[PDB]
Order: sequence, then C-alpha cells, then structure tokens
Amino acid sequence: APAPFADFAPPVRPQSTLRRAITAAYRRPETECLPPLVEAATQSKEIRDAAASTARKLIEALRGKGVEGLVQEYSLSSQEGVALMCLAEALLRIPDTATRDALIRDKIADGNWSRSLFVNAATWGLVVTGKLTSTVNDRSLAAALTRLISRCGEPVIRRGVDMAMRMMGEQFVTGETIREALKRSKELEEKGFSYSYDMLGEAATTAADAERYYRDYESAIHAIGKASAGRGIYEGPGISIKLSALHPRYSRAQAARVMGELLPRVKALALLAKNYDIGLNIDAEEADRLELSLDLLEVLCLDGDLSGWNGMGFVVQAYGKRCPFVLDFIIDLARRSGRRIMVRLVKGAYWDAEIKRAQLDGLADFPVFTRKIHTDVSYIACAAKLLAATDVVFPQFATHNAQTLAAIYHMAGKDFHVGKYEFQCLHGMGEPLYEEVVGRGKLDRPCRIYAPVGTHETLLAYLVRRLLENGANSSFVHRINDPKVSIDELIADPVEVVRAMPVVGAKHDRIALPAELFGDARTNSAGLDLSNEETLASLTEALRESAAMKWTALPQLATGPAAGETRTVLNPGDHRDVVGSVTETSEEDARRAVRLAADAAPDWAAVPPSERAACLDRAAELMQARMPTLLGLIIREAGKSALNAIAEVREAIDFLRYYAEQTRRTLGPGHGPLGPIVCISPWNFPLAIFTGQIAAALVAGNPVLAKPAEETPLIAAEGVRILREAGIPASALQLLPGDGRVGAALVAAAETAGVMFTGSTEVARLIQAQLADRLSPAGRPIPLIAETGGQNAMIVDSSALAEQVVGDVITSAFDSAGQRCSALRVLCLQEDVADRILTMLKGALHELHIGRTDRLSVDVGPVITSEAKDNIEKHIERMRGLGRKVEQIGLASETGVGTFVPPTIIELEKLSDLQREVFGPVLHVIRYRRDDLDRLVDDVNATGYGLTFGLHTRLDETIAHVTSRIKAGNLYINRNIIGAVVGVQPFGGRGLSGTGPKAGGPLYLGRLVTTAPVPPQHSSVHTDPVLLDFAKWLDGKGARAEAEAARNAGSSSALGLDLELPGPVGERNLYTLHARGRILLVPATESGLYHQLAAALATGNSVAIDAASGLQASLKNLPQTVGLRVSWSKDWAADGPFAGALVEGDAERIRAVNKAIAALPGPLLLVQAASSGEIARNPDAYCLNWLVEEVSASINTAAAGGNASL
Amino acid sequence: DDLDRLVDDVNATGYGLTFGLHTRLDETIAHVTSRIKAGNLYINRNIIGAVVGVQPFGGRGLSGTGPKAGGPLYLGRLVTTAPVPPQHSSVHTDPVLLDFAKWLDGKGARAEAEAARNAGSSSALGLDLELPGPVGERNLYTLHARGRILLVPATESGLYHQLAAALA
Amino acid sequence: REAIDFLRYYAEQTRRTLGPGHGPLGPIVCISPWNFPLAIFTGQIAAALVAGNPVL
Ligand SMILES: Cc1cc2nc3c(=O)[nH]c(=O)nc-3n(C[C@H](O)[C@H](O)[C@H](O)COP(=O)(O)OP(=O)(O)OC[C@H]3O[C@@H](n4cnc5c(N)ncnc54)[C@H](O)[C@@H]3O)c2cc1C
Ligand SMILES: NC(=O)c1ccc[n+]([C@@H]2O[C@H](COP(=O)([O-])OP(=O)(O)OC[C@H]3O[C@@H](n4cnc5c(N)ncnc54)[C@H](O)[C@@H]3O)[C@@H](O)[C@H]2O)c1
Ligand SMILES: COc1ccc(CO)cc1
Repeated sequence: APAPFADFAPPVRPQSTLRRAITAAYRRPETECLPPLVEAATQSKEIRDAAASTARKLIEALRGKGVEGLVQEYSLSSQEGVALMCLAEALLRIPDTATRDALIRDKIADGNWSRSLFVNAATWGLVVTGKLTSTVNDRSLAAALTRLISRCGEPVIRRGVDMAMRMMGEQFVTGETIREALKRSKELEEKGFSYSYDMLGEAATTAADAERYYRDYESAIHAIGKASAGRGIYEGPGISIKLSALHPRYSRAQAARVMGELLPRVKALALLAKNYDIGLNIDAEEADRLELSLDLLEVLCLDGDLSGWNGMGFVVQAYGKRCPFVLDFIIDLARRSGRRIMVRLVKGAYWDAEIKRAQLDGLADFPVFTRKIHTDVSYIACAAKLLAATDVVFPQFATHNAQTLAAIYHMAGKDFHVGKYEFQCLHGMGEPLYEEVVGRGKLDRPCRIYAPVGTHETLLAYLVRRLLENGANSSFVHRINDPKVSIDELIADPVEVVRAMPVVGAKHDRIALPAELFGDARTNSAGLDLSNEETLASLTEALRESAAMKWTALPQLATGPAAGETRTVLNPGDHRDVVGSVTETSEEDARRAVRLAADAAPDWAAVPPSERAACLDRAAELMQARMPTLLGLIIREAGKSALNAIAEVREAIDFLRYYAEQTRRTLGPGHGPLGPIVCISPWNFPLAIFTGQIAAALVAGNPVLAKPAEETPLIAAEGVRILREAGIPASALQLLPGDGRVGAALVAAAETAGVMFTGSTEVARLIQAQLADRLSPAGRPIPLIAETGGQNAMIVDSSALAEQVVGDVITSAFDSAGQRCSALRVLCLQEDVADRILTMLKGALHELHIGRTDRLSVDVGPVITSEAKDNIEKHIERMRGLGRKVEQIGLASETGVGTFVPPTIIELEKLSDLQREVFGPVLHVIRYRRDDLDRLVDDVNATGYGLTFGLHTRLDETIAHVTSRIKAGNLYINRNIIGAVVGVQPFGGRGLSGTGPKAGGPLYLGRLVTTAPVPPQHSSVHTDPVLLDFAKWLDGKGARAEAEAARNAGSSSALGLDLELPGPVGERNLYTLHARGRILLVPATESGLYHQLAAALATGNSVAIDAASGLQASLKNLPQTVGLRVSWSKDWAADGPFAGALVEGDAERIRAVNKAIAALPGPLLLVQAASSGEIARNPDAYCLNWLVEEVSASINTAAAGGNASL
Repeated sequence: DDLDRLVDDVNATGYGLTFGLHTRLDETIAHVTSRIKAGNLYINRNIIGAVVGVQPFGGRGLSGTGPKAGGPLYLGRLVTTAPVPPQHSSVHTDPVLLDFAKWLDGKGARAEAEAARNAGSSSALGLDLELPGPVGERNLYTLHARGRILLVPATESGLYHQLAAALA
Repeated sequence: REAIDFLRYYAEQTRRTLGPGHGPLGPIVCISPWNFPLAIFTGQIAAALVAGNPVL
C-alpha cells in the first residue's frame, strides 16, 4: 500500500533559484511589484521627449485616416445593425452564391425571414456598438430585423452580406485556410511585414479535438515552411500555437500527462518547424499555465534533436506579476541552451478572466495587475530587460499602443539590424499603425503580423473579443477612436504618471481582493492555489503529516467522553488505508445527551448573541489556519479530491462567518431559542454541512446534539473540537457518532426542540413522521429543516457554446463522483446539437483520472461505501439491460482496493425512464425538440424535486421562459450547477428537495428561534393583489378585524423581494422571494380561516381548504380573483402536492392534523399551527417567512467570453 | 385603510385617462399604481401637459380606444399592415399561452400550436421602457394585458388562433 | 410646442418604421376639439398624413 500523499504533487523538476523567484512573485502585492518596474522603465528626459513626439506623430497619422457607414446610409438603429449582421452571417453560411441571391430576393426581402439567427449577436453587438453583452435579446433583434427589412428591403440585406463577407473573410482572419492566408500575405510581405499564423484553436476538450488541432498545426507548418522558402526565422513567416489546443488536460494537476503526452507533440511540431527553419511560438494562456509551460520550454530548448534551430518562441505577458522573473529564467535558459529564444512581449489577453478566477478561488491576490497603467509600466520595464539581452534572445514587441511603441523604439536606440528585435501586431488592427513604422520611409523597424486562420465560428467569436479588447474603455484601440480623448492624453507617459501617484502600485479601487468580496459584512474564506509550487510543496508535507495522525471520534457528552463500541474508519478509495477510529454512541447515551442539552439550554441561551457569534468567528479562524490538515482528513476519510476538500473547508468557514454576521445583524433577547437541536448531517459534505447546521443552531442560542454520518465521524469530531476550542461549551455542543439508530434516538427524545437534517428524502420522511407525534411546550410543531435529494437537470439549447457546456457538464455530473446533492443528473440537449455535444462529452469523460484521492492528478475519487457502489452499479446495469446506451470510463486495477464507480453516461429515451435519485457519477442524457422546451420543463418539474437547475443559452427569451417555468431553488445560467457559495447562492430547494429555509441564506437563523427576527434587507414594496381583493371582500362581509389583519399581512409579506447579492465579478447572483405554491389550510373557526387565507394570499399562494372544517359557508360570493386561488379538499392526499400548511386548533387537534399531514405523499410540508386564541392575540401567529419560497439564480456574465463592466 | 376601495371608486367611473399620486412612500406608489387603471400616471407632479414621446398620451375604458397619441403604436393604426415600432418587443412569454400551445400539441393541432407559440414570441406584452426626457423625471412606458377580449369565432381553428392571440 | 412635437415625432417614427408594405387606409376624417385647437388638430392630421393617407 502506497504511503498516503507520498506522490501527491511532485514537481516536474527540482525548482531552480530562477524558478522559485518566478513562483514567489505569483501573487505579490501590487504596491511591491510596481516600484522596481518604475525604476527599470525609467528613461532620460531627452528620450521621453523624443518618444512623446514620435507617439504624437504616429497617433496623428492614425487619426488622419464600414459597419458605421452602413448604419449611417440606412439609418439603422444599433439593434438593426446587429440583427442585419446576424442575418448576413447566416446567409453566408449558404455556399451557392446564386442560391443565396435568390433566397434574399425571393424570400428574405419580401417578408418571411435549428438555431436562432442571433446566436452570435453578442459578437456583432461588439462590432456595432463597442459593447459586450453575455446574452442577446433575441426578441429585440427579431423585431429589429423585421423592421429594417420591411423598411429597406433587399438593398440593405445585400449591403450587410457584403459587409459581413469583408469582415469575416478579410478583417478578422487573414484567410479561411492557411493556403489563402499565405496568398494574401504576399502584399504586406513586399512592404516589409512578416507574419505569424494562428490556426484558430485552443482549449481542447477531447483527445479527438487535440488531435484535430495537432494536424491543423502540422499541415500549417508544412504550408508556411513551403511558402517561407528558406527566408529563415526572422525575415520569413512563422506559426503560433496554443498548448491547450494540443492536449485536453493541459494543467499543473495533470503535469505527468502533460510531460508524457503533450511535450512529444510539441517536439514533433517543433522538429518540423526546424526542418523548414521557421518560427514556432508558444502563445501564453491563463496564469495557472504559465509555470507549467516553462517546463515544456525548458525540455524543448535542452533537447538535442531541436539543436541548430533558433525559431522556438515563447510569449510572456506583461500584465502578469511574474513577467520580469519569467524573462530572467528565459534569458538564462537561452544562455544554457545556446538558443536565441524568440520572446514575444505582450500585455495579456485574459485579464477579466484572471480577476474573476482569483476571486472565485479566494486566493491572496491577483496574478495580474489591476490598473491598466501598471501593465503599461510593466511592459516598458520588461522591454528594457529584453533590449539588454538581444545577443541571447530575440525580442518581439507586440502592441498596438503608439505610446508603448514609441517608448520602446527610442529605448532601443539607433543601432538596428533585421534580427535584433521586431514589433508585432494583430491582423486587421495593427496595419494602420505599423504602416507608419515599417520601411525606410517610416521608422524602418519590422513588424510581424499575427494572422488568424480559419472559419471556426466559436474561435472566430473568441478572436473578435480579443481583437476588440472585450470592449474596454481603457484600451488604446477604444481610446484612439474616442474623440473625447486628446492626443496629449494618449501620449501620457505611464512610467511618470505612476511615479507621481500617492501610493505607487495601489490596487484598483473598484476591484475587491478575494478576501474582501463581502466588504464590511464578513471576511471571505481563503483558498489555496494548487498551481503554486510552493503551496504544493508545503501542502504535500501538511497532508503527509495529517495522515500520520491517530484521528479519533468519540461520543462527547456534556459530562465528558463516553464509552462505546469502537471501529476503524477506512479510506473509501483504499480500505487498506486506516484513517482513524470511531467510538459510537449507545442509544442510552444519546438520550442522556439530549437531557444534558436541555439542562444546559438556559445557560447557552444566556450568552449574548454577539458573543455566540464571536465563537463562530473564532472557529472560522481556527478552521482557516488548520485548512491543510483538515484537507488531508477530508481527502482520506470522505474520498474527496484536494480541490473539493479545499472548497469544503472554505464552505465551513463561510457558514461560520455568515451565520455570525447574520446573528450580529438580527438576534436580540426577544428571539428566544427553541431548545436542544438535533443536527443530523451527511457523509458527502462531512465538514461543511455538519458545521453549517450546528453553527446556525448554536448561534441562534440552542444547544446542539451533533450526529454525523456513520461514514465520516472523524472530520466531525475535529469540527466539534474546533468549535469547543473557539469557546462553545461542551454542554452546548455534544458529538454523538453512530448510525441511524443514534439519529433516531435523538429525534425521538422528549426534549428535542428541533431537528436539522441533511440527507435522503426517505430518512427525512421517517424523521418527519416521528416529529409529528410531538409538540413544543408552546404547543407548536417541532421544527424540521430538511435538505434532501435532487434530480437536477441542465437544459442546453443550440445557442450554447459546446466547449463551455462540456466542461460544466463534466464538472457538475462527476465532481466528487457525483456525490453532491446539487450534481447534474439529467442533461437535456436540443436535438440539433445533441450529437456533437454528446460526442464531446464522451471524449471528455475518458480524460478523467479516477483513483485514490491523495494524488493531485485524481479528478474523481471513490464513492463512499460498497453499498453505495452496489446501488449505483445496479442502476447502471438495469439501464444497460433495458437497451439504453451506456458509456463508461475503464477503471485502473488499483481501484480494486476501494469502492469506485466509473463516471457513466446513460442515454435515456424519456425523463420518466429515471425514477429515483442515483447518488453517484451517473449522467443521464435526453434530447428534445426546440418546440417541446416548455413540455420538457414540465417533465423536469414532474420529478417532484427542485434543488439545482442549469440552463445554457445565449438567448434572453429562452432564459426568461425557462427560468419563469422551472421550479427549483438554485438556478444557474451558463455555468456549472454545483458549489453554491454561502451568502451568494443561498442553497436549498423545494418539493422533494426539502423544506427550506435555504442554508447560507438570510431566513435560516429565523427558523431556529421561537420568534423570528427581521432578516437584513428582508422586505418588499409589492402587495399581492388577490390579498387586497380578499381584504376588501372581508370588509364587505363585515369581518373588519380580519380585513385589517389581511391588509397588514399584505404589507408585512416579503413576497417580491428581489436582491442582488455581493459576489465575484463576471457573475450576477440574484435572490428572490416567490410564492410557495398551494398551501393546505386546516382551519377550525371562520376567523381562523380568514387569517389563514390572508396569510397565504399575502405571500402569493393559492390554497386548498380542509372541507371537513365545515366552513364552506364562510366564503360566499368571493371575488373571482380570490376564488381562482381557493379550492376545497376532502382527500388531502389526492389534491396535492402542497407547499406548506396552516393549522388552527388546540394541542390535540394540532397533533392529529400534523400526523395526517406527515402521511401525505410527496414533499415534506412546512406546517405552522396556532390556537384560535393565538390567532386572536398574535398578528404573527403564522409567520410569513415560511410561506414564501426562496430562489437563488447565478448567472455567468462572462460567458460571452468577456466581462463588459470590468 | 380605505385606499384600495378608493382606487376601486376611481376606476368605477369607467374612465381611465390621467391619474396622479402624491406620496413619499414607495409601498403606496407600488400599491396604487398596480391597482389604478389609467393610461397616464403621474407621481409627485401635476397630471396634465403630456409631452410627445415622453408621456405618450391616452387611456382606456370610457377614455377612448388607443393607441396613445405621441406614442409608438399610433402610426400603425393608420396603415393596413402595421409596422414593428422602435424598441417594440418583449422577452416575456405569457405562461397561459404556453399552456394553450401544449394543449394544442396534445390534441394534434400542430399548425395552431405553432401559430400559438409564434404569437407568444411576437407579443410585446411585458415591454418596460424608460423614455428620454428631462432630468429630474423618470418617464416609463409599459405594455400590459388589455383585459377580457371578446372572441367572436366562426370555426374551431379560428377560435384557436383568436385565443392564442388574446392569451399571448 | 406640442403641435411641433407631434409633427417631428410622427416624422421620426415614420422614418423608423414605414416601408412600401405598410399601405395606407385611404381618406381619414380628423375631427378635433376646441380645447387643444392646434395641438390635437395637428397631431391627428400629421399622423394620418405621414402614414400616407389624405385627410379631411
Ligand atoms: C501579435 C500579438 C500577439 C499576442 N499574443 C498573446 C498571447 O500569446 N497571450 C496573451 O495573453 N496575449 C497576447 N497578446 C495581447 C492581447 O491579445 C492584447 O492584444 C494586448 O494585451 C493589447 O495590448 P496593447 O499594447 O495593444 O493595448 P493597450 O490598450 O495598450 O493595452 C491593453 C491591455 O492592458 C491590460 N489591461 C487592461 N485593463 C487592465 C487593468 N484594469 N489592469 C491591468 N491590466 C489591464 C490587458 O492586458 C489589455 O489587453 C498578443 C498581442 C499581439 C499584438
Ligand atoms: N439539499 C441539500 O443541501 C443536500 C446536501 C447534501 C446531501 N443531500 C442529500 O443527502 C443524501 C445523501 O446523504 P446521506 O447518504 O448521508 O443521506 P442519508 O439519509 O443517508 O443520511 C443522512 C443522515 O441521516 C442519518 N439517519 C439515517 N437513518 C436515520 C433515521 N431512521 N433516523 C434519524 N437519522 C437517520 C444518517 O446516520 C446520516 O447521518 C442525498 O440524497 C443528497 O441529495 C442534500
Ligand atoms: C488577440 O491576439 C492573441 C494572440 C494570442 C493569444 C493567446 O491566447 C491571445 C490573443
């Protein structure tokens, strides 16, 4: 048996001093990065004066010289221009130019114009307006297209087709094929330009895609080398490649596959480039790939088979904090290898994405600068370093910024020869600038044009966004065309502007560090960067040390540890790996624990809320400090990967801090505790959900009996140890390890005042049935918060981006071996794109690494137990036996020592083929016709579940349709459907998925006290109109007090609350309160009924009223608006599902009704009960908090390949 | 406490042209503007002097037929085939229209089901625009349901199309 | 002012929307009141005219 974590993440090679200097700078504070850059970029006054003059002359030339003229000629609105260009693009998809012309003339121009015409309207919107949107208003565009065609007819359509042709075939790309691009390059090559060709391609998701990009590159190298015809690496053309195009798993976590599989591919291409003596440049991609790419560069430059060739090139991004240290490494590598490495200095293309990623991952700082002027100084500083090393490297200064250009032109001085350095620019953007540079009549410096090649609609869209800087106001390309921006502004020297600032290198004031995402409310949890070699080295040691510890879990009662039966805890991924020992709780001691909690309840309720919250905050600090050790335990006890364990510890920290802050915002002495709360937690989030339930109950003033899942007691014991260390008294937090019999004893105990349960719907139903026999001392039902299964779907239409879909599906379905309650279970693919997406999904499936999770390279770990494995596999085999197509990855023999299920894709005929939640790595796929979208949504709702739901579409009309009809608590647009963030996507659903309130949301604590507080921002100015009609009807009937109570309910309701929650950039996180549905009303008196009806109507609900109440004659002559919401039910089980219940009666009647409600099939109903007297005395007898439904929606607004606002 | 009945009394005249509300309270604004049935609403200002293309002018009931003068639907009433007005669209689809279309598909009425879905998309119900105007004022223009439409069909398919149009 | 604005607004709406398939009704009778004897007079007439209809 391999020692745990002995091979967790060994580096490709021992890290040299130069490599460690790079890693040290990864997230260095911006105020520390800039001063040495300012120093290195400093030039003499005479040079600065000369550069400003040259920059002014270039900009004057640039300003002294398509779609805009088309918009002018036909008086098009912006939307008409966008719509016209979408039409033109589609018409160009028709090959036969004659068949197209007759379509325009005889069909389109008249009045009759598988995929929306407007799938790429975001791209054209950027072309037309300079602004990027994530999604497109396809109804607006359709209206605009109809309007413009009916107004201007065939002429405007032909003009649009001509314009789209000129842009898509001549301005965005140098050619559609490498042969065409090479032919079109002769003109500027005669004028002194050179070329670097980019076969559009990146981010391979499958082996097949990586192989396709490989043969694209190989064929392009042959064509470029044939055309170069011996011109060599400086005067002749070269190629640019992206490493992510050549392997579907290009990441540090997969470094072994990268070195073993990607490296030989790059070597083979470079050998071909060597034979033709052309340049081969490695483009720079995301920040977490920088240092990995250096390992490939080093191996390539030291490989003797490539000797004799100086065409290897490498991009370095000056917006990156490591840039100068990367350059030091490359210059030294050039000296060691004797190869004159071609170094392309760029600013960088992924800025918006890097900001969002660092925020999502909770890392210390950004790996890029946050002020644009800092990147400019960085670039000039790095240019000075390169210009000092032209003997050993070939600098290539890629920029369209005339100030940057002029600074470097003058920095380089008067001595020039071809091969010393060059400038570079992008095709169809840089030529106007660089035609003022190239040639003896200008500045006589060469420029290499980066020349995109292809027709790839997706990659074409990616490029147009890169070419237009995602529509950024800070970009030179935008500012050069901005008449409000003077030339003096454009030639401002960034070095001296930065030097003059109060704090040199201060972070952008409007971008939050990841720790500061929530401002003054609370401190964001911190993650770990698994691409950082220093982090990986330190984590390896911490993880090894965690595995040497003798972890234990014992019954921890208020009186001390208790004795019991002890057994070992085994690693689910390798049962030979003993993780620790658990001593399990006797039923008698479980009962004793509840009595001890009851005895201690007044003492804990007496601790002021802010001090209870301080315990949670202290526990959060402890968990953060202990994160590496906690990771190791979670990895081995629960079978989780490192990344998932980090996210879990982060979530536990976030729960602690969020409930602490919510307590500080809300709780006072009048919000009395329930009493002892039984917290029953699952094995799949054995720290986060465990901690969240307990922290909420504790901070609300209740003592807790914590019953962890039998599979994962050790991390629970560690969580309790930390909470107790943080100041939670032992009498307030007791740990009761064991199986469901321990849970059952706790639930049944007479002093149990509330139960928080996360687990299966079936166990939740058993708990509900036991609780229904009891009442609180105040004669109310015992509160149950139950978060249960999901049958979570994602709907993908033909406008979605397949590569994005595939990544989000693989992650949502198979992360944590599908053992997330939020996991994607049913993928619904529009028929027109189903086959292409399914092919990619199957290819991506086979790139997953399944195994014991103490290796960074493992993507998917084991399932928790042999019983789990057996249950999942029985489902797969039943599906397979029914003739459904089943795709599975083959598992390695090493998995035989643990309990693994291979990630599996099952193609279903109908959603009804799936009858129950299968809690494992099993994705079901169905196809749908576009016109059946609404029925599909009905079918998704018909499962009875409602937890998570995903939608991938670019079309606003589809977003509005689907999100208005789906009934789920957590919606995700154009992103994965997992990993809900506390206070950002408050988490919890409806129906079979649970009772609410949402964990990590603002209604949670209020369920854990006897008088609910007003949550922060919890109000609505909306009044339900049927409530208002009902209140008028009451007044008409003479029920004056009830009418007043109804109006008051209408005002007090928070129905219609519509909030945006603070979160990361590039995402919009919305939180809304809706009606729950149909509420079961069980009144005893006429006035009781009227109060119940007002409560339900004020929160937007319809009702079913118990016909056995005999109160039918109390609702005579209802307004139709109210009557439409009222039904009468004799057989409650026949008239559901309900979404809640209101009950009136004395204690015996409440108990009898509560038991009858627990027997209703389907969802667990949140039941509220009150006596007739309580209804008369207490305006809040029924709490409106529990009569609305919380919905969280998270929209990825970077999904159109850019962040507009940022 | 009689505010809602007062709004009913105002609506009960059968007219619905201009209406003013003076209040500092958002809940009263939301309440009253959601219940009054008048074509031109004014909040914390006078109720006269509608500005062309800023307060498109005209009401409902006994106040007239529409479309609003000085608004984007006006010219379409004066031609035999109405054009698509500027900015005239909505991403909202009426859910009962959608339920009707599914029912039509269930009955095998595939042509009417497609017609119903197309009406659902073509409807501008839910349009919610801010019109350009002076500073210190917000001028909003919205498209709502009209109410109950009288359907006088002759054939089953005609009824399905009329119902789709009204539901959409 | 209102008469001026009707004229310019219906002119702009025409430029934004009307094409050959938006055929006129024919003669439109425009009946106007004494309380806005220029503005409502002009508004009704301008709209009818610019939509391509002759006006009484
Ligand atoms: C020939 C060529 C090849 C290129 N190859 C690559 C490559 O392999 N990898 C890659 O990542 N990029 C590459 N780029 C660069 C990228 O695609 C953009 O073209 C480049 O960053 C624009 O810089 P500029 O000097 O033209 O314009 P500018 O307007 O001067 O600079 C804009 C740049 O500033 C940076 N920036 C913007 N806002 C901020 C901010 N708030 N804080 C900090 N920085 C900010 C960004 O890097 C942005 O692109 C290449 C560019 C060219 C011309
Ligand atoms: N909605 C959510 O937020 C959420 C989150 C995580 C997991 N889940 C659900 O959790 C389920 C998987 O977790 P699980 O396997 O641990 O669920 P589960 O029902 O198997 O186990 C949960 C807990 O209930 C206990 N238990 C079992 N029988 C009991 C009984 N008769 N009385 C009292 N307690 C009893 C177990 O000991 C365990 O601690 C899935 O259905 C999943 O969807 C939901
Ligand atoms: C727009 O020019 C670019 C060239 C290369 C890259 C590498 O990702 C990005 C942009």
